Amino acid sequence: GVNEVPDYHEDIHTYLREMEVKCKPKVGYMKKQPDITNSMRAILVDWLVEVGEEYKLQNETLHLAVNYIDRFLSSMSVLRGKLQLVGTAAMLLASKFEEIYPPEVAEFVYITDDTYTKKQVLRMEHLVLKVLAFDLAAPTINQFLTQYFLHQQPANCKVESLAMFLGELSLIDADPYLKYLPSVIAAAAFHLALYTVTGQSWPESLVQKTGYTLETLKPCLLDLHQTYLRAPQHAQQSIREKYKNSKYHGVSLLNPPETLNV
Amino acid sequence: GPGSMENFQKVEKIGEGTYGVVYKARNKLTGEVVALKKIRLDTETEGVPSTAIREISLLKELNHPNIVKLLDVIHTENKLYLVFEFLHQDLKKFMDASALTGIPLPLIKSYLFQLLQGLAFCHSHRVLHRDLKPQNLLINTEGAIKLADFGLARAFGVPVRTYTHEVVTLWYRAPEILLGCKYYSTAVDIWSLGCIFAEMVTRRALFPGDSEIDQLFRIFRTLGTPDEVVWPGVTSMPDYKPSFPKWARQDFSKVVPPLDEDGRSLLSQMLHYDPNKRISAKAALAHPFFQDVTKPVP
Ligand SMILES: OCc1cc(Br)ccn1
Ligand SMILES: OCc1cc(Br)ccn1
Ligand SMILES: OCc1cc(Br)ccn1
Ligand SMILES: OCc1cc(Br)ccn1
Ligand SMILES: OCc1cc(Br)ccn1
Ligand SMILES: OCc1cc(Br)ccn1
Ligand SMILES: OCc1cc(Br)ccn1
Repeated sequence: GVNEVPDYHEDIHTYLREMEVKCKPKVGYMKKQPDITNSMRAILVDWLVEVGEEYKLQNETLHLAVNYIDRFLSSMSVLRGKLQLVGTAAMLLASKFEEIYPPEVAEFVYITDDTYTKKQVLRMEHLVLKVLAFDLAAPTINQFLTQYFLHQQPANCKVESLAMFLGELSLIDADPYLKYLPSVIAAAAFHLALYTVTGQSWPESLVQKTGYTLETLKPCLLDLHQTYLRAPQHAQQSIREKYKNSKYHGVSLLNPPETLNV
Repeated sequence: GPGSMENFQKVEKIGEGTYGVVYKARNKLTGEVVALKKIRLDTETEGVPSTAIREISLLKELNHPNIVKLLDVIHTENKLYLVFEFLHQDLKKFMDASALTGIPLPLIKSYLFQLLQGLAFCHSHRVLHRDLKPQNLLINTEGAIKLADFGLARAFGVPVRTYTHEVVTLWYRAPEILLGCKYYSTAVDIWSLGCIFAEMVTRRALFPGDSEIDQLFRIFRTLGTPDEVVWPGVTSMPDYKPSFPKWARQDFSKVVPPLDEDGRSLLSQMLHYDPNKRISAKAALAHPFFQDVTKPVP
C-alpha cells in the first residue's frame, strides 16, 4: 500500500485539515462583489468543467482552479467582463501545478473565443499569483475523497464516481457550499454516494479518522441531497453530461434516493 | 513581499539552474547572506514556468531545518527572484574536494540522519522530491545538511495518481520508474537516499548507468535480478522483459565492503526492490545505525 502511503496518511490528513482552514474563501464574498453574482460564478465553473473534459484535465485541476478563483474573488472586485479572464488564469495555474501535460497558454486564449489576449492571460496569471502569494497547494474536496475511498469494504467504482460527481456539483453553487470545508463536503458526498449505491452509511473507521459523524455532516448532507434531487433541473448541466461517460461509470444516470433516514 | 532588490548586494555567481543563474548576495540592512535564484519571464513565452510555480508553492509550506528555506519571492520588472538561505557548498563538491581519505563515519551518519528527517517532513506534507542527488544537498559550516532544488518536486494525493515518468536523475532513479510502473510513491525518494548513503561511503556513485536499460542492468548485477518472490508484480510491469538476464543477488557485504552490520541493514532496506517493503524515512530514523549519532561540522 506504499501508493497509499501507510506511514504518512495520518500526518497528511491532519495537515490538509489545517490547510483547508487557512486557504478558505470568505463565505459570502459575492454580497461584496458589486457586479458579479453566484449565478455568474456558476456559469464560469460549469464552463471550466467543459474546458477540463475537452482538454482531458484531471478532476484535481478543476478543483484547484475553483479554489484559486474563490480565494481571488475574496479580496478582488471584478467586473463581469473580466470574470472569465480570472477563471482562465486560474485554470492555467492549476494545470501547470497538477498536469503532467498542461495545455499551452495559446490554448487557454483559444477557449475564451479571443475575448482576451495572450498578454491579458499572462498578466492575470501574475495577478492571481500575487494575490494568492503563490499559495497554490490548496486542499480540495477531491484530495479528501480519495482518502475516504480507502475505507470502502470493499472498493466500489460506482461509489467512487458518484462521490466525485456530487462533490463536483457542489463547486457550482457558492450558496450554500462556500459555508462548508472541503473535508465536510467530501464526507457528505461519500456518505450519499455510499448510501445511494449500496445502502450503507459513513463508516465508523472514518469517524475515527475525521472526527465527523452523521450528526456533524447532517446540514451539508441535507443540502447535497437537494442539489442531487434538483440536478436534472439546474441551469448548469456540464457535470451531469461529463458523468454520463463510461470513464465515470455513467453515475449521473443513477437515480438519487428520495430519503436519507438521517 | 518583505524585500526589494535595492537592499541586496551581489557577491558572486554560485551556480546555474534550468531557468537561470544563482548568485550569492548580501542583505545590506540585516547583514544576512542569501542565494538569489533569478528566473526570467521577459524571455518566457508561456508565463511563469511550472517548475517555479511548484518550487515556490511547495517550499513556502516546508519549514524544517533540513529543507533549505525560501525567504522571499520578489517580482521586479519582467523578472522573478527567489531568495533562499545561503549554504556554502553541496554534498558532491565536498565528497570530491574534502573526502579524499574519505568522509568520517560520524559525519556520514549525521548527514544521513538529517536527510531522513528532511524527507520525512516532505512526505508528511504530501511532497515528493524526485531529484535527490548530492548536487541537490547543501551543507553549512555548522554540520547541517539540507534538501534543496525542489524544481522537480510535486504535491501528491493519497493514494497517488500517475505522475510524470522518467523523473529523478538516472543514477538515482528507482527500479519501479525504470520499469515504467503506472504508480510511484514516497519510496522513490528513499531509493535515492540509499544510493546517496552508499556514495558517501565510497565517494563514487553506486549505479552509474549510461541509459535506462544499462541502469537497470547495473542495479540487477548488484542486488540480483528481481523475480515474483522478491518483488510480486515485477514480471507484469510495463517495461519488464522476460529476456532480462537473471543475475544472482551478491552478498550485500560485497556491495559496500567498509559498511558495518547496522549500515548494511539500513542500506539493504533503503534499496529493497519492492516499494512496499522499502523502508520509510520515518521508520529509518529509529534504525540502530543511528544509535550513537551527533552533529559534527564539515
Ligand atoms: O450572466 C452574466 C455574465 C456571466 C459571465 Br460568467 C460572463 C458575462 N456575463
Ligand atoms: O467561451 C464560452 C463562454 C464562457 C463563459 Br464564462 C461565458 C460565455 N461563454
Ligand atoms: O473553492 C473552494 C471551496 C469551494 C466550495 Br463550493 C466550498 C468550499 N471551498
Ligand atoms: O513575500 C511574498 C512571498 C514570499 C514567499 Br517565501 C513566497 C511568495 N510570496
Ligand atoms: O539590483 C538588481 C540585483 C540583482 C541581483 Br542577482 C542581486 C542584487 N541586486
Ligand atoms: O543552486 C540553487 C540554490 C543554491 C543555494 Br546556496 C540555495 C538555494 N538554491
Ligand atoms: O536497449 C537495449 C535493451 C535490452 C533489453 Br533486454 C531491453 C531493452 N533494451
